[PDB]
Amino acid sequence: PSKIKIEFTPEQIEEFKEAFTLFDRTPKCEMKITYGQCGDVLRALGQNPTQAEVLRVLGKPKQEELNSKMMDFDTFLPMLQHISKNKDTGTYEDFVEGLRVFDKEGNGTVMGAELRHVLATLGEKLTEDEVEKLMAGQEDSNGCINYEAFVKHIMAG
Amino acid sequence: DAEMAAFGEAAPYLRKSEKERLEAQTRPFDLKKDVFVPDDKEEFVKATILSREGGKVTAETEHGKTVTVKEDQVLQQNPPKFDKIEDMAMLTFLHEPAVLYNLKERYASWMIYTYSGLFCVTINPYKWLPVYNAEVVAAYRGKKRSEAPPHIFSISDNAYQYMLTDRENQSILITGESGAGKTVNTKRVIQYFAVIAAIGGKGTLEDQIIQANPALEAFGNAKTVRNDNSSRFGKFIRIHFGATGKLASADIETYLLEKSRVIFQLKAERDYHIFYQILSNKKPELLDMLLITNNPYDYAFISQGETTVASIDDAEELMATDNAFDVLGFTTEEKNSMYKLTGAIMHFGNMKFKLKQREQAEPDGTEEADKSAYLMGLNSADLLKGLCHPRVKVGNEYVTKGQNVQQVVYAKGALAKAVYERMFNWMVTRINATLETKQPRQYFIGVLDIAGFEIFDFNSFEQLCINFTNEKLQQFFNHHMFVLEQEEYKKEGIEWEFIDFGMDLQACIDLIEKPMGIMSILEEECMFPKATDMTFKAKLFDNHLGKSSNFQKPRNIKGKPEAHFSLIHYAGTVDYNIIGWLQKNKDPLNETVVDLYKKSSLKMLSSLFANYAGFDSFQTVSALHRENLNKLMTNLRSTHPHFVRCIIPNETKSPGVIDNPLVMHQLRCNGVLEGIRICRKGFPNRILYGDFRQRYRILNPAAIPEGQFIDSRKGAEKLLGSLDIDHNQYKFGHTKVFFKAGLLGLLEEMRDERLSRIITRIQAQSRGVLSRMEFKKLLER
Ligand SMILES: Nc1ncnc2c1ncn2[C@@H]1O[C@H](COP(=O)(O)OP(=O)(O)O)[C@@H](O)[C@H]1O
Ligand SMILES: CC(C)n1c(=O)cc(N[C@@H](C)c2ccccc2)[nH]c1=O
Ligand code: BEF
Ligand SMILES: [Mg+2]
Repeated sequence: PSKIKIEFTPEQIEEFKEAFTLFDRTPKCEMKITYGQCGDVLRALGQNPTQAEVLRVLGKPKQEELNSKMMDFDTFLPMLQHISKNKDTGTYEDFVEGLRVFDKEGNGTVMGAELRHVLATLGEKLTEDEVEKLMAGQEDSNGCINYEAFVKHIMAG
Repeated sequence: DAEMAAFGEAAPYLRKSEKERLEAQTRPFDLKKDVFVPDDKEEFVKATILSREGGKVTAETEHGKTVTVKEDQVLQQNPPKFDKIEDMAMLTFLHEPAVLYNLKERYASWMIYTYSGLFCVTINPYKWLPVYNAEVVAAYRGKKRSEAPPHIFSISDNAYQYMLTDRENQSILITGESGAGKTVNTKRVIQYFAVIAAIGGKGTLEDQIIQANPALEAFGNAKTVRNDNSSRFGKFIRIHFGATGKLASADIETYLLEKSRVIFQLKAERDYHIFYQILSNKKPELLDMLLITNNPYDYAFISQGETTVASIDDAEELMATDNAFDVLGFTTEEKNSMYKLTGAIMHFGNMKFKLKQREQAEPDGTEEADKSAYLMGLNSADLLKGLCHPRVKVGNEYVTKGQNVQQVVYAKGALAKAVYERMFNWMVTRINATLETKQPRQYFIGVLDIAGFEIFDFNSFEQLCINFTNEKLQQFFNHHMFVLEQEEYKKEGIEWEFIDFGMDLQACIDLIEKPMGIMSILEEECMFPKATDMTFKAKLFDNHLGKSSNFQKPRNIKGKPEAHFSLIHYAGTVDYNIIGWLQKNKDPLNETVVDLYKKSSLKMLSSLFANYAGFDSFQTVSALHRENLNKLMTNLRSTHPHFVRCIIPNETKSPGVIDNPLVMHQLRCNGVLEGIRICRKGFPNRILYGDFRQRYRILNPAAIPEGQFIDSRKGAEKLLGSLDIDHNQYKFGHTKVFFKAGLLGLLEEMRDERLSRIITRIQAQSRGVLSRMEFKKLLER
């Protein structure tokens, strides 16, 4: 559905084009990112789409198409324009409620090992490396997480 | 297949394919024409209305026979979309032929389980279907009633789900007439938890729970007319779980074993399986150890009825029994002690007595007495001297009593029943010992498998105890479904009209258990030594004929055995024979012989009688039975019950054959239709406001803002109001939210889905976080 109206200022487009160069892994600097790089670019620019939402803008790509397929800034810009047109990303209260499902006692704390396992098995499975890096020094003296704090934490930055 | 792929080869026996489903929704059907009309033979028949003149409808049956009937008679068929429905509480027309035909149609497709609102119905297939494998166990695991077809594995999971959510003990109450499928389903509930446990003594706890039943059945089950594997004792199995729902432990409580069977058999029945399994000569060593022949007709105690059953391979079953003991970790000494005592019982009945020349018994030979005493670690002379001349205390000395032949014959029988019953209790205590772990318990799921309702040509004390339990359990269902249910609605201030479903058996139960009742009169009569069978019969009649509606004169038939009264039970009128209830109740034993048993050289035997005491103590069989039954019932009252109603299809053990009047009689006396009506008409699900707010705030947190105190009821009102649900499906009580049928299930589907969306949007933001960290690094270099 590449037929989208670009409602970004001439300023906005230049700022995105500037972050875009940083992901340019090409030898000759032909200003192209792979299809696999797209998700990381959207994320760098402020959006937090789901794996599924990214594959939706990428027109459901093949495995060795994510690694081989190239895209210029002009084909990337509508993708960012569409992704930014979704703001039902979940409120703070929604996230807290989602994690409060694992607080077996309702004290406001979930076991650190439990939250890790949840993020790595349910929904869109996160890698052991992704959850290690994300749960880095987040656990208290008891090795458990204040999920209201973890939510505030991930929401900011 | 799609959703049905997880079940494998079982899927066509659980849920019909979409391709099969749509073929049904195109079948010919006219709302007006296509109906149900009664039949004197086959209860009800499908028909197409031809014409009607004078409130007399004419139509053609499914057998092609024209007939004309009145007003009430004609009942509406349910449209083809409802064909083989999984929950009958979801049918547009709920009446007797609609329930019967939905069961018949499903059964015809070998779909034996059907939901009936909050409970389940199952019809005996008389055929083993590929629906009880580990692949199916895994397929049902965690599924909600919606995403999974009816099955005992489903009932089992739903019971486990409520256990962890409510942090409360649950019970699975499997009802049915002798032959219906209670034991079959009890063992499948056990299989479910044991298989699940195997995923995340000699065998493991799971192998031991599974092996507990083949062991007890060898000794406590027997072939009767209605069941080749009848349960002659009732049991309650508690499957214990830890806080996280991990299998911890299990325990078995057994109830009144049919002691009579050990030494007595009616025309069409066998003694306990074990006798014939041993006699199979599969393990020849057992016959050499037991000093027995391979012929049951050489053993008077066991050869009165039948000795072989077509459906039973006693050689294969002996192997099953012997292995069950190995898995439960019984020692060789323990196993052989049970075998030697079974053989000793066999020899005991072959002990013959004659009168001393010129009214005292003396042995008519000693060969079988020598064999019995050898196995029982006794001196044969002491045993024969002890049976013929028992010692009775004369204050500060001991005087021997005389015994005629009938008295000795009675005594050897009684001692044999005592050894057997006590050896059974030993085995239950021994099994419980292996099943007891050091592991912690939070809750349990108790399964109840009672001896089913039976009617023989000869009904005695044994049958009254058995049928009394069935009556008591049926009334537990009635009280729970129709009494408490409606009292809850009123208690909570839910606008409700009380409904008399005509499901109350208190009248009958009272005739049996209450003071001056059958059991009370029997227990009172046990106190008087002058009392006879006729004095008891006289007391019963005086106190109840023309006074207690359920107590009637016997309905005796020419050639068929004598009866003394007829009791109108829930499942039918039973003609009882009161001969020998007094001896049966007091159960007197020759204490001189019981003393030789205590001083036995067989470790097992002395242990069975060490504790020995009993009188007319002053505790009777009926008194202890009423006591244990009330203890069961009040303990079940503190559990969340789940009912499984087993229906026997026919009296010929024929697979796939339904006897319309027999299936109908069962659906009526069980109150299946009434139980579906209360689910439909009432509010089957309900949750405390605190628990509702907790569990479903996730569905829309904005309805219950986090800042302020929101009254728990106003929170529930605004939350449910905010949802895309039918706002007529819930009502507000003083302490709970009441839900019309199916709303809780939808709330759970909505919750499961919403939870997964949140996890993904949490993970989406986590991904955004990890990526922006790596972007900051790019900005550095
Ligand atoms: N679900 C079932 N699948 C296959 N056979 C069954 C099933 N239920 C009962 N049966 C058959 O019926 C017989 C009697 O069943 P059982 O459970 O022992 O009856 P009861 O309710 O008296 O304990 C079994 O031996 C078996 O042949
Ligand atoms: C049988 C009924 C009265 N009932 C309910 O209608 C709800 C119960 N508990 C709630 C909290 C629950 C919701 C979802 C899954 C399991 C339990 N308990 C109940 O006993
Ligand atoms: F015959 Be069943 F065991 F009630
Ligand atoms: Mg049984």
